[PDB]
Amino acid sequence: AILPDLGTEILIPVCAVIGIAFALFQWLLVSKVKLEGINDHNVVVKCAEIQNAISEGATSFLFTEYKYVGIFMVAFAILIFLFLGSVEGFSTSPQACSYDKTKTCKPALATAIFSTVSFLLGGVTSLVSGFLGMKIATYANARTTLEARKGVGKAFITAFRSGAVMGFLLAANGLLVLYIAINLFKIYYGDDWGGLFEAITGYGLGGSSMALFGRVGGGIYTKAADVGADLVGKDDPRNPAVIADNVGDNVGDIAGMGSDLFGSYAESSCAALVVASISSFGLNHELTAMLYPLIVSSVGILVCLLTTLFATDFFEIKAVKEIEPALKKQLVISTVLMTIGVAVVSFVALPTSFTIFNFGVQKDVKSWQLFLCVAVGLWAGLIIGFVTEYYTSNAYSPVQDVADSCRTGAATNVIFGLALGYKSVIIPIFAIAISIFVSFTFAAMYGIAVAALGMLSTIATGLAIDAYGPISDNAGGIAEMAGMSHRIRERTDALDAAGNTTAAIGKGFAIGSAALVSLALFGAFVSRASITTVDVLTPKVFIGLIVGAMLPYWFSAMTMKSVGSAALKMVEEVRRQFNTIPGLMEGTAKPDYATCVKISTDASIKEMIPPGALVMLTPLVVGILFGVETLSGVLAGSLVSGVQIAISASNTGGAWDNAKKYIEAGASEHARSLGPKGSDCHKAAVIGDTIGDPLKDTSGPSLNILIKLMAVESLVFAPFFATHGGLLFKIF
Amino acid sequence: AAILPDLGTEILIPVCAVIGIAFALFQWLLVSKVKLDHNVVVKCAEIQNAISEGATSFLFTEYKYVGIFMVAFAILIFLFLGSVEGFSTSPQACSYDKTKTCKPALATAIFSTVSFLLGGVTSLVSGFLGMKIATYANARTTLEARKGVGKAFITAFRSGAVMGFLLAANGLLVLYIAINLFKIYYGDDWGGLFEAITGYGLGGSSMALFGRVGGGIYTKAADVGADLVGKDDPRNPAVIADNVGDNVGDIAGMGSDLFGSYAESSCAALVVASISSFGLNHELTAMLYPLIVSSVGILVCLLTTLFATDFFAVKEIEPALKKQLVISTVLMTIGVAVVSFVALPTSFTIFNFGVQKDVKSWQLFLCVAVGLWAGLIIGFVTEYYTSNAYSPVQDVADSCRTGAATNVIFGLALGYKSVIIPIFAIAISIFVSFTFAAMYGIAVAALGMLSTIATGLAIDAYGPISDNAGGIAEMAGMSHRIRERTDALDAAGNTTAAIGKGFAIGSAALVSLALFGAFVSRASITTVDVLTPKVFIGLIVGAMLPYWFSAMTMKSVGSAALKMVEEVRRQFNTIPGLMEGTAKPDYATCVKISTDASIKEMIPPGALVMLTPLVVGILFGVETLSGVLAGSLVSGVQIAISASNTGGAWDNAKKYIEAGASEHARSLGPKGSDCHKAAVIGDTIGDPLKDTSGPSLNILIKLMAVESLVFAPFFATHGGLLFKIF
Ligand SMILES: [Mg+2]
Ligand SMILES: [Mg+2]
Ligand SMILES: [Mg+2]
Ligand SMILES: [Mg+2]
Repeated sequence: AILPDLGTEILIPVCAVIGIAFALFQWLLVSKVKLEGINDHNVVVKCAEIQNAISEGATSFLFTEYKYVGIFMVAFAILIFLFLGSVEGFSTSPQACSYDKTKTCKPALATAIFSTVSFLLGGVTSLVSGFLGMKIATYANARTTLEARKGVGKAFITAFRSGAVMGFLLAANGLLVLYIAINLFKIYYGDDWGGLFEAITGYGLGGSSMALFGRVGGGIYTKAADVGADLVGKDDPRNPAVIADNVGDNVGDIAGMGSDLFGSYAESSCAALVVASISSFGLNHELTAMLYPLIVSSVGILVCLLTTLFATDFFEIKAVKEIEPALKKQLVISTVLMTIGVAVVSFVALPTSFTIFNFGVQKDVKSWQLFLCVAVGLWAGLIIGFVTEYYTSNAYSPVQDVADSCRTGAATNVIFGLALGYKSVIIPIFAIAISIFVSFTFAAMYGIAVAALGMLSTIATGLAIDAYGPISDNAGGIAEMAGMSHRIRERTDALDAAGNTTAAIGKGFAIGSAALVSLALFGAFVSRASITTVDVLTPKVFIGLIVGAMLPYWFSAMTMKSVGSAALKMVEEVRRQFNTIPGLMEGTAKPDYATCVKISTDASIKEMIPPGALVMLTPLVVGILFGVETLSGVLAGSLVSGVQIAISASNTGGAWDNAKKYIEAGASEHARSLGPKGSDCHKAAVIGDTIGDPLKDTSGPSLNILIKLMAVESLVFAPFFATHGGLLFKIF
Repeated sequence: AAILPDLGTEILIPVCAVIGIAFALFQWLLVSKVKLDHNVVVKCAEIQNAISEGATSFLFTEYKYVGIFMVAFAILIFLFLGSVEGFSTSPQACSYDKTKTCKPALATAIFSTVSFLLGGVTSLVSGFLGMKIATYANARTTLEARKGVGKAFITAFRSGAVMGFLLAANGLLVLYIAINLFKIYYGDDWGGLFEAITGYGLGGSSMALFGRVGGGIYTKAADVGADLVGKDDPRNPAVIADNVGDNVGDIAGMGSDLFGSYAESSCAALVVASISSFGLNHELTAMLYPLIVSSVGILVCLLTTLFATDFFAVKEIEPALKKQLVISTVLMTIGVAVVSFVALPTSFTIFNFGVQKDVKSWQLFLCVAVGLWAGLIIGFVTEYYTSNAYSPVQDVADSCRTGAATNVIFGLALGYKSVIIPIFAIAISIFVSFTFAAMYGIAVAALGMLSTIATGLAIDAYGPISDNAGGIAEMAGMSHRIRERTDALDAAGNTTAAIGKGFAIGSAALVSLALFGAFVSRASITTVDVLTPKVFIGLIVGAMLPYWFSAMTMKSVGSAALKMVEEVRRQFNTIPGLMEGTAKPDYATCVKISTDASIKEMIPPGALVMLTPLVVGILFGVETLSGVLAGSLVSGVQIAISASNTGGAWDNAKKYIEAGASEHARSLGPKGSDCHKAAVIGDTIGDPLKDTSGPSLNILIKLMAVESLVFAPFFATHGGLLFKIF
């Protein structure tokens, strides 16, 4: 191809620098809004004091998280090393390659180390970019609320700039760190590109492993705090739970999504390299083709930068009616730009033809067909988000049909909205099915991997809009609580409901991008374990498959009780707060926020530990006791039945949110029809909302790690399961 | 070569069937000796008359469609199985043995159709007669509460045992009769004999699509027609229309479903074994081993039934039902040991995907046994998760002291965790079955679960009767002593019929798979690769179908309950005398509008189940349909268990508070408390999941297979019409 081995390695890390640079420019412009148009004073001081308490509890949350993360990340690094060393008997003797039997590779010990290096790198990059994101989110929240004094547009812009910092840091870092890791490892591995990219494969697992904390644990917290909206018998800052939630608004949708998307990005990029490593590109050693996934991802930053400027600088917002589109336009602009962008990348850095591995054979693949495989992914993303919009927006028919149920009952609001989520799934599945059936065809599993990266090429703006959402729930709450001009409070609540419609898409975007990555890994694991058939007939698989299909249902049952309990742990903790501290319950003194967070945040991560086991140990148990053939069936069942629950769950929970937020909004005859702000309908809608609060933000999103992480886990430990397979079959 | 000879089998079978029949007649007869101060006895009669006007309005408004469909689909089955051989009359070499000659393929097509019609006609009959004992014996329970608990409960449980035996014998007898009228043609073509007999299974499962989806939507469209504005009061026609509903759903629906589950597992045994030792050689009493296992079931359950009629407080009642189960499980292990001894050779071969595989008859006996003891374990694992008695429902009651949001969250939690142990129970059954026999094992082990279907159905059919007994008391304004007696049965009925809901879904996954394997055995596929996208897109979209099919049964029953509140305004506002006091509401009409509404709401989910084989099987291959049939199984079984158990809890949590019979139940439980209101918002969310969206779900799994088994030659012959074009 046209772009040379230099060209890739001088391009990649420019575009990641440009990314990080962009981000720090945007941060600098949000710093320009110091905490003339001040009107009046003392509400500014009141904002400040709420914004502080946000960080008190935010920076609390993180340190209580890390208290387990270091413990976990070492414990596992050991564990990953032992299990990867033991295939070779920790031999220092160069093994003949597990692909081209003839030529000689490095020892699977020296990958046991190099896997355990990248595992730290990844788990640190997920960590850091989420820290930086938590840090900007807590910065911008009041500096938006404030800029709402000046007007809707001027606020939005200095809120979506903030959200952009998160996307571009997260994406750029994940690209940069990976890019470095490849070049530092390529030093030791030399020409053994197969062996090299089996060790990069840990980076995928590292970010995903972390994602388990950020999205399952932090999820269990965020909605513990939200569902910690409990009397008998006192929404005031004087309730620390209230401000524990506004912290959560940031956690479950910045760290939460960010970790999952970083996960979904990284572990897709590894499954794309491990097929191409044992394909044409990696066999011949054609850097700018191995690293095509990165060339794709690196243009993606460049593209998304440009498309971000349409909503930041060229066009600018006037009316609130224009706001929810401006977000959605971004999505189309990028999708559209990226198709042109990745049309060039395909042209300029792939050879016209090559072979792509699958199950022994080298498949022939013309390089336009790889363009179709990212494109199909690119555009299924755009589709699957919009199908979602429809099912989870008060704009469209079906959310309003739910709102009309809460007239008749609270039992009806919930019934109609269970049914809504259930019916949501159809288009996202068929959409996936098509993106598979295109992709499996053109390239093989490398196509499916490419296609998952396809969904995630746009991942800066994709994140930015997801990141914009919780900034505006804080901006909202910082106005409510600081008690501001009803003019301002309307301008925030505008950004709020727009972000609400937007962050349902966000969950959608992810639950498909998962299934695509959790499939990419799955076959890239089969391609490690050297399986070539998986008979649903042969009972070794089927029993594993039916049990695999059950695991999300079980896993869910944990994440459900987890949040339900820990919210009751929050209630008991506020009861304490009032009944120990003096001047709260009176009103002289405030509560201790930091402690509300900590005491609740542990009780979450504790509650996370069993779900986390079921994710992490299912492969180790199944893979040891029964073969890789049986773990194969498990990983398939977890996939098929799991993605269903994930969609239906977080769509029902978005639907009910916006049904309640619709009644509240009163922006139609019908909304007003149901919607006195505390009406009989509003009760049955808001009963519905809190049931959704978990489904939306804890149970459904957690699900897309159970699929993802089980796969990278197995991919990594495929050697170990191959070398010590059915121990329960060895004895019998 | 089998001890009990081919005469001895054929003479034994329909004795048992008729012996069950004769026991059911005897049991209906004894429930007639209960003849129906004053003005309360006529109150009860006034209700019992009105129950029958509603139920018999429903059934007749359903059969408006059942005939219309059965004939239309009969057209369709013949035309499709015909076109396989070009509607040819000239006999064709046997697919099971290339040497010998089989009958012409439209001989199967005609004969499939005959058996399809029989099976529908038996499902229809067994449900019709089942109603006509529930409707009859509901008040005769309430009245007999005037003679205590154990004298009411007996004359209730009998009424359900009648239907359980009537159903059991009828299905066995009609299959048996069909086999001999069919052998009459096929002769030595035992493969092509039992190829037609499987229509019976498709017949029985289609009438479950009417019974427990249409009748499903109705049963809990009425129950959730419990709605203000404005106002148990019989001047509201929905109040009674539900007492018909409590009957229809768990009599006609559980009848039809477990008749279906039975038929299609027995058919799936027959097909497999027709191309194995037994049916290659032509050894009847070894082929018909399924039917011998069944027929002893009747006899074992007849004995056990008498433990809860002749041979033995309100605290005593729930055990009465849980013994009825354990008894006939312990009996039937001996019962089937006998059947396996006296009707099986030392050793044999079973067809799995080409190879005639070594199987020794004791290994076959372990297959019914491992199936038998799954079906015992699985429903006890239910009980634990759906009973006010045990811990996890008592947790859900403590939820409603906090939120009504919390009641539902911790219920959605409940059912989700519910699944784990039943899934291992089903999986452990699978691994042991496939080992010992192969596909025959699974199919036998599914019959192992349904070997106790006589008494199994009795406890499922006692349930709703004793809801009507609790409500016939309430509406007839009876003695408070009497109300605390009938409502005692009601509550143990709520436990028991929740167990039977897990029993059925247990059975289902097993039989769905017995069929799946048999569909692969007919289609001649040696593999089903999860790698090949032909199957993967199948598999993922199979997992999607139940979520779709739920969304429909859900919003069906949702708006259908709101159509029932619409119709109750019309009766109050058009009839002279109602709203005042003069004239009671027309019950026949309040069922009519609601029933059509339900069966019209049914028709699109009833379509999703029915076309999907056809569209997949035609457009794409039997490869793809193999994919789709494995996804819908593994996924839909989870959603099936999650629903009915999530619902079964919230009901029993409400019914715990209402009961108030322990200090903790008093703790939450003023009979309209802050808690009780949250607990009941639970129940009315659980009503569709209880008796509509979860129990229909198992017919999506079941019927998609039998339909696919029957049309598998047509799908091979004119298969991937899209793969073929490119
Ligand atoms: Mg909020
Ligand atoms: Mg909320
Ligand atoms: Mg009732
Ligand atoms: Mg009910």
